[PDB]
Amino acid sequence: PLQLPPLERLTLSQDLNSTAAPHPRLSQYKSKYSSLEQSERRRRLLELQKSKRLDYVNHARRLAEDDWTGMKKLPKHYANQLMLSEWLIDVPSDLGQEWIVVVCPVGKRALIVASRGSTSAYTKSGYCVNRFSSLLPGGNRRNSTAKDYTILDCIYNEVNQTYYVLDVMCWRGHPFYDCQTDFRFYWMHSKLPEEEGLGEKTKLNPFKFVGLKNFPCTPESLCDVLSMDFPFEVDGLLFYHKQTHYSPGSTPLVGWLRPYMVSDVLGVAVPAGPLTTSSHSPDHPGCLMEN
Amino acid sequence: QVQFKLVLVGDGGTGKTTFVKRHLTGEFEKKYVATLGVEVHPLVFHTNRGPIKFNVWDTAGLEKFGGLRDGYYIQAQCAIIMFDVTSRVTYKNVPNWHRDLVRVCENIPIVLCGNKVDIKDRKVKAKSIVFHRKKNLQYYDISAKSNYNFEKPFLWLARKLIGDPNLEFVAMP
Amino acid sequence: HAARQLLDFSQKLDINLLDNVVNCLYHGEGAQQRMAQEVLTHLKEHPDAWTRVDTIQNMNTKYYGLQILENVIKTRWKILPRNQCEGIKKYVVGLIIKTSSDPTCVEKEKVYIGKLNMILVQILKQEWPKHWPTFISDIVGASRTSESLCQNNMVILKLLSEEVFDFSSGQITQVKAKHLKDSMCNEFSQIFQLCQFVMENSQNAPLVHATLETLLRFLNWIPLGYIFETKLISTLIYKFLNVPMFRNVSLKCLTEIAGVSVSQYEEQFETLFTLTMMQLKQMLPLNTNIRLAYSNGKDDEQNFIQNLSLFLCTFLKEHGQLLEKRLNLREALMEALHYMLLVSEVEETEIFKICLEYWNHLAAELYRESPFSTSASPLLSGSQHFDIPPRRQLYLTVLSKVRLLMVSRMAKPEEVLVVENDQGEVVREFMKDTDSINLYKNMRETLVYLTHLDYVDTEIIMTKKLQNQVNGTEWSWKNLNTLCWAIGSISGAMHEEDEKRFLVTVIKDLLGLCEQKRGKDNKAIIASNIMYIVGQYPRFLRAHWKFLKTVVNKLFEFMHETHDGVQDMACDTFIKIAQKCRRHFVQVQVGEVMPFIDEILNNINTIICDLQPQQVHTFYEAVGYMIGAQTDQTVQEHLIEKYMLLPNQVWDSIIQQATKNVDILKDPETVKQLGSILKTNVRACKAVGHPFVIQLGRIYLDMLNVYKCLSENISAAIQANGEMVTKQPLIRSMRTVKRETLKLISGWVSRSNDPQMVAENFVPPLLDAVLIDYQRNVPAAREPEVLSTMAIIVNKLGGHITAEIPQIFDAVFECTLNMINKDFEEYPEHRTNFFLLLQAVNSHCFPAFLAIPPAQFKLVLDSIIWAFKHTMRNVADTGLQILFTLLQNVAQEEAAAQSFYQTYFCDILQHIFSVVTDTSHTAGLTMHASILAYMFNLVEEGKISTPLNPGNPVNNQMFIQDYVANLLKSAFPHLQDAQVKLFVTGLFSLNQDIPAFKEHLRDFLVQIKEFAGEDTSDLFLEERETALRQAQEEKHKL
Ligand SMILES: Nc1nc2c(ncn2[C@@H]2O[C@H](COP(=O)(O)OP(=O)(O)OP(=O)(O)O)[C@@H](O)[C@H]2O)c(=O)[nH]1
Ligand SMILES: [Mg+2]
Ligand code: NA
Repeated sequence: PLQLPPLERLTLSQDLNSTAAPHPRLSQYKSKYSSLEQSERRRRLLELQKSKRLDYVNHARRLAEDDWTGMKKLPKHYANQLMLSEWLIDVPSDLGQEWIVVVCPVGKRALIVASRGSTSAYTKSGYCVNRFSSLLPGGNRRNSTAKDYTILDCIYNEVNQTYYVLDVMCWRGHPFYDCQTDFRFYWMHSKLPEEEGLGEKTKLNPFKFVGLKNFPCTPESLCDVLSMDFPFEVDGLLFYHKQTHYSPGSTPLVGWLRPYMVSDVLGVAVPAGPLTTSSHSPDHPGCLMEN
Repeated sequence: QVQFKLVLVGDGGTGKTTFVKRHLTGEFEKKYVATLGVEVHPLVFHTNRGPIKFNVWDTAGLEKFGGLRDGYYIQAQCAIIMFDVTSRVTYKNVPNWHRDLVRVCENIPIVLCGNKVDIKDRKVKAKSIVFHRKKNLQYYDISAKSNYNFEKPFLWLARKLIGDPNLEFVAMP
Repeated sequence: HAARQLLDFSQKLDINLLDNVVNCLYHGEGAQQRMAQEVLTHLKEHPDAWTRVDTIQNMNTKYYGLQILENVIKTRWKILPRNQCEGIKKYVVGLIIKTSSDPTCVEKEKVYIGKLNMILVQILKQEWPKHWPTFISDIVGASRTSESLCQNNMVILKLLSEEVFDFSSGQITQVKAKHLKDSMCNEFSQIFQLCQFVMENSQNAPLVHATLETLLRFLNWIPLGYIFETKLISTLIYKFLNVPMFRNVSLKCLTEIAGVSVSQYEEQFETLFTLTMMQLKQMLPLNTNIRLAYSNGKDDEQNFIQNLSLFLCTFLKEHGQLLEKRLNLREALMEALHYMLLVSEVEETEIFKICLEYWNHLAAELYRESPFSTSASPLLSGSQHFDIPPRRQLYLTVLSKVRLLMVSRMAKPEEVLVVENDQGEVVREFMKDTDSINLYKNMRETLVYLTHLDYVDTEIIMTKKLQNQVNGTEWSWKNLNTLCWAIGSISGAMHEEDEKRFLVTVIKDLLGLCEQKRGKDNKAIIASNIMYIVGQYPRFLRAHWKFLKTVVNKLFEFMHETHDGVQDMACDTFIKIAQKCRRHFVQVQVGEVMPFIDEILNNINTIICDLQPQQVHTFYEAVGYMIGAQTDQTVQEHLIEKYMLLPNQVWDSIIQQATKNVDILKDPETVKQLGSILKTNVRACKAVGHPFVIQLGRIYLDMLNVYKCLSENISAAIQANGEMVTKQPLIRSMRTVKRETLKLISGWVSRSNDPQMVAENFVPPLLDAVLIDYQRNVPAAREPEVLSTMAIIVNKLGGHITAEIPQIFDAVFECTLNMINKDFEEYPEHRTNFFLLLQAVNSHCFPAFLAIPPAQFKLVLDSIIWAFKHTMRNVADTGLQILFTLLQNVAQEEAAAQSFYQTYFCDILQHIFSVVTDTSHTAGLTMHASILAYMFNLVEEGKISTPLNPGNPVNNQMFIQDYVANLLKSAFPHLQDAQVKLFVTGLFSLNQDIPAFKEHLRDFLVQIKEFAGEDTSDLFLEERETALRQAQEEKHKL
C-alpha cells in the first residue's frame, strides 16, 4: 500500500485532449483535468469568434524577416507557429458535410519559411532542422527581393526526401491565416502543381514539395479512403472543419485519429490498414563493390 | 578605450599560443609549433563600459627559445600563468614562472589557468591545484579546444583593471 | 634602420642600442626585428656590459645589460680569472650601494634594484662560503648603520633564502645545495637578531614591512627553535597583526607557523591560537557580515579575509585535536568555528573552496569516530542517552549550521557546455573532471557525511527549505535549483525505508508547487527539478513499478513539449532511468501482461517524432540498455530487430538506390541521413553490447562499401583542389560517415566476447575496405582515426590478430611514417595515433616483430626513437613506454634477445642520453631514468655476449662504462674528467634507486650548463663519491 504521488497531473500546458498523450480513454474515460469529451461546444464559439482582431500581415513579415521588435497573441519566434489538433472525440453530427480529412504520412512536422533567398524548416519547438534552396517564392537565390515570402506547414518524410505540404498560411508575401480551410486547401492544390520544379529534385530544389490530398468524410469516402494506396506509409488521419481559419497552437476544429481508431469511433470497414500497432560466414551485400 | 600589457607565461605545449589565436580568429591549431621569444597580439573585448584592448605578450615556454624573458615582463599590468592538466610537471613549475614574474611586476592581477580540461585522461586532479591560494591569484579551468570558460581569465582582469566588479562583456559594434 | 650589431672590433655606441630597446617595448611589427636582434646581441660576450650600465628607455637598457652579465656569472664564473671575478663583485656591490641610497629609488623601479640584488645572489651562489666569508657579518653591520641599506639588504636575504631553499632543486646540484643550506644555517643567528632588532625598534614602515616579508620566506626552513622558543609569535600578534599595513603579511607568517607538526611545541601553538583570536575579535567583531565586508572591500581587506580563511582552516585542520582535549580552549574554538561560518558566506568561489576544505575534513573526522546516528530516543530513566561520541558532542550545533550551508549553496551537479565539433556539427558536451564539478562532489561528500551522523537534521533542514519555497515565499529559480540539487546529492545516504517517506513528501509538495504556480516559465523549472530528483533515486523507482511507469509515460509526453530546454531534460532523465532500471522494462511487472519495452517499441515514432536528431540518438541509447537486459537470446534477437526497424528502412532504401547509381552516395541529403543512421547504430551498440552483432552483421559488408565510396570521394576532391575542400559542408558530411563507421566498428569489437569469431569474420573485410583505402588516399585525405580504430582492436584481440599484423603494417605503416618523418609538427593526430597503434602492437602482438624481416624491425625500432625525440609531450611519452616495454618483451625471448643487445643496445643508450641532456624533454625525466636504470642493471649480468669484441678481458660493464664516458666527453668536452667519472659511477650504483637516479640525471643537467673548468673544484667528490656506494650496498643487503 504505497500512497504514491499523483505525478500524472504534472502538466505545463492547458491544451485539451493533447495528442502529446494517448487518447483520453485509455487512461481515464472520465479523463484528467486538462482533457475533455465535449469538443462540440468550443468548436462553435471559436469560429463564431473569427473576426480578425489580429495583424497576420505584420506577423508573416516577422517570421520571414526574423524581426521581433514589437513596436490571445501570436508566438514571438519560430516555435509554436503550427496549428495542432486534439484527438477527435466528439465526432460531429455534420461530419460528412462540413469536415474533411487528410491522410498524413510518417515523418517530421515542420514550419517551412521561404524568404530573402532561402528556405528553412523548423520543428514545433522552433528548432532549425534544415537550411536549403527551394522553388517556393522567396526560397531560392533567383527570386523577387521584395516581400515574396512563403510560409508552409509540412510533414517531412525521410524515405522520399519529400516535404508533404499539409497547409499554406502565407504565399507570395500574402497571408492566408484569415482564410478558411476549404480555401487554403483548394489553393494548395491549384498552385503547388503549377510551380516549375517544386515537386521534383534538382540543384536549386533538392527537396520535392508534394501537396497532400484531402477527401470527404462520408461513410462511403472514409471506407474507400482506408482502402487506398499512398506514396508513403500512413501515420494517421487529420480531420479539418472546412470553415476554420488557421490559428497557431492547439484547436478542437481539427482532430486526429490513427487508422485503426477510425473504424471503431464512427463506423466503417476494417480490413486493409487499421490494425492496432567448415565455419560459417553469413552476411550478403546489396551494393557488391570490391571485396 | 584604454589598453593594457598582459604577459602570458607557462611551460612549452601548455596551449598559450593556441589559446590566444582562438581569441582572435575562433580557430583551433592542432599543431605544436613553439614560440620563439615572444609575439605581441592585440585582443579586443567589448564591454558595457567601452572597448578594452589587451596586448597579449605570448612568451615562449621552451628553455632554448626563451629570449629576453624577464625583459619582456617589464611594465606589465596583468598576467596569465598557464599549465597543462594532462602534464603534472607543468603545474610543478608554475611557482618558477610566478617567481620570475613578481620580481619584475610586484603587484599586478595574475590569473592561473589549467588548460586541456576537455581531455578525458586528466593527471592534475582539481584537488591538487592550490598554488594560487597563498599568492592571492585567481584560478580557472579552461579549454582552448572546447571554449570551456574561454573568456574567464579576461573578464576577471578587466574587472580588476577598470575597477568594476560588475563589468560585463557584450560584443557591441 | 637595420640596427644590427655583431661588430665588436668597432667602437659600438649606446644611443643606437638604446633605440631598439624602446622599440621592443613600444611600437609594432618592427619590434619583432628589434626583439629579434637583442636576442642576437648574446653571442660573443659582454664586453659591452660595463659601458652599457655606465653610459645609460634608460633603466630598461641597463636592465637588458644586466641579463647578459647575469648569464656569464651563472656560466663562466669559474673559468674567469679570479682578479676579474673580484672586479664584478665590487662593481655589483657598489652599483647596489649607489642606487639604494638615492632619494629617487622608488622611481628608478624596484625592477632595476631587484635585478641587481638578484645578480649579487647569483654571485653568492658561486663563492659565498669559501671566497666571501665575511658576507653575512658585513651585511649585518651595514644594516645596522644605515636603514636604507638595511631595507635593501633585507631583500638580499629574502632572495638568497628562496634561491637556496625554495628553487634550488634543478638550478643547483644536490651536494652544492646542501653545502649552501648548511652555510645558511650555521650563520642564521646574527641574521635573525637583526630582524628582531628591527621589529622592536625601527619605526620605518617600509623597512619593517619588508622585514616581515623576508621573515615569511625564512619560516620555510629556519630551525624551529627560532620560532617557538623565541618571542617571534609574541611580537607578530601584539605588534603587527592589528595595524592595517601589517595585517596581511603578519597573518601569513602565523599561517606558516601553524602549519608545522606540533609534537614538541603544544604549548606555543595553544597560546598562539588564543592570543590571535583575541586580536581578531578586536579587529573583526563576531557580529559583522563578512560577505558584505568582502563585497564592499578593497584588495587588502579582501585578501585579509582570504588569508583569514587560510589561517583558520590550516590551524583547525592540524591542531584541532588539541583545541579539544584541553578544556580551556573550548570557547576560542567555538569563536573560530563561528568565523569559518561567517567566512563561508563570502561570495567568492576560491574562499569557499578553502572553507569547504575544512568542513569536509571535520565531517570526515567525525564520521570515522562513529558512522552512526545517535540512538534516536531517550533512556527509560530520562537520563542522558550517552550514545553521543565524545568529539561530535563539541560540534553538534555547528554541524547543523554546516548542513544548512551545503543545502543553501549546493553547487550545480552536472556541467553542460554546448559546442560544435570539428564538422560544424552542433552538440552538447558533458564536462567530467572540472574544478566546478569537483566542487559539487565535495559539497556532496560533506553533506553525505553529515547525513550519516544525523539524517533527521538533514531531512528537517531540507523540509524547511522546501516549505519556505511552497508558502514561505523564499521563491526563486536559483534557490529551488539549489535545494533539489541538494536533495539529489544525499541519495543512498538514508535507510531505504526513510528514503521512501522522504521522497514521497518532498515531491508531493513540489507537485503541489507546480499547480499553484502560474506560467509555463515557472512550471518547467519545477517539473524539471521533480524529474531530476525522481532520477537520482532509482532505488525507489525499482521498488514501485506503477510509479516508474507513470514517470516514463510522463517523460514521453514531455518529449513533445516545446518550451526551451524541457525536451533536453526529459531525454537525459529517461536514459538515466533506463540505464538503472532496465530489468523492469524487459520483464513482466505485476499489473500488466506484456513487458513495457513492447509498448515502447510499438510506438517509437509517435514518441520521438518531435525530437531533434541528437535527442533521438539519446533516446535510442536509452532503449538500448533495456534490450541489453533481456538475456533470453531468442527474445533478445527479436527485440533488436524491431529496435532497429526505423533506422534500417532508411538505410535499406538508400542502399537499393546505390545498387543502381553509386552517385547517390554523393547526395548531400542521403549523406546527412547516413551519418545520423550510423550515430544511432553507435549509440544502440554502446548500450546493447556484443549481442548487437546481429544488427552489425547485417549491414556490415554494405557499410564498409559506402565507407570506401565516401573515402574515394573526399580523396579525389582533395587531390583535385587541395586541403581547402575539406572545409565545405559535403566533405565534412562525408568525413562524418567515415568517422562514425569507425566508431561503430571499434565500438562493437571493444565489447565483443568471441576473439576468434571477430578475427575470422569482421577483421578481414576491414583490410580491403579501410586499410588499403587509407593507403590509397592522398596524405591530406587519410583518416587518422583509421589508426586509432586499429589500435583499439589490436588491444582487444591481441593474439588472435598477430598473424595479420604484417598485412596491416603494410597498408599503413611506412606510408603513414613518410607523413611524420620530415619534422615534428605536421599531421599531429597521425603522430599520436600511429604510435598508439605501434604501442598496442608491441604490447599485445610482439611475436609479429620477430616474424618480419630484421630490416622492417629496424624500421619499427627507429620510429620509436623518433617518438621520444618529439616535443609534443604525449608522443614522446608513448615513445618511451614503447621502448621500455619493448626491452622487456625482448627479455622473455631468451635465444633471439642476445642479438638485439649486439645490434641495438649501445645505440638506444646513445639516443636516450640525446634527449636527456636536451632542455626540451624534461617531462620525460622519470621514464628516462627508469629506462637507463633498467639497461645498466641489465648490463651487470644479462648481456651474455661480447660487444667490444676483444674477448672476455673486456667485460661489458667496463665497456659500457667507457662507451658512455667518451659519449659524454665527446658531446660535452668542457666537462672535466672528474665530472664524467662521477656520472658513470652513479649510473651503475643507482641502478636500483630510481628517484636517486633521477636526481643524478638532473645534477648532470646542471653541470653541462656550466663551464666548471678543469680549474676550480667545487664538486664535493670524496663526499658524494661514497654516498653512491652507500646506495650500491643497499642493493645487496635487504
Ligand atoms: N586537447 C586540447 N589540446 C590543446 C588545448 N589547447 C592547446 N592544445 C594543444 O596543445 C598544443 C598547444 O601548443 P601551443 O599553443 O603552441 O602551446 P605553447 O607552447 O605554450 O605556445 P607557444 O610556445 O607560445 O607557441 C597544440 O598541439 C594544441 O593542439 C586544449 O584545450 N585541448
Ligand atoms: Mg612552446
Ligand atoms: Na620576489
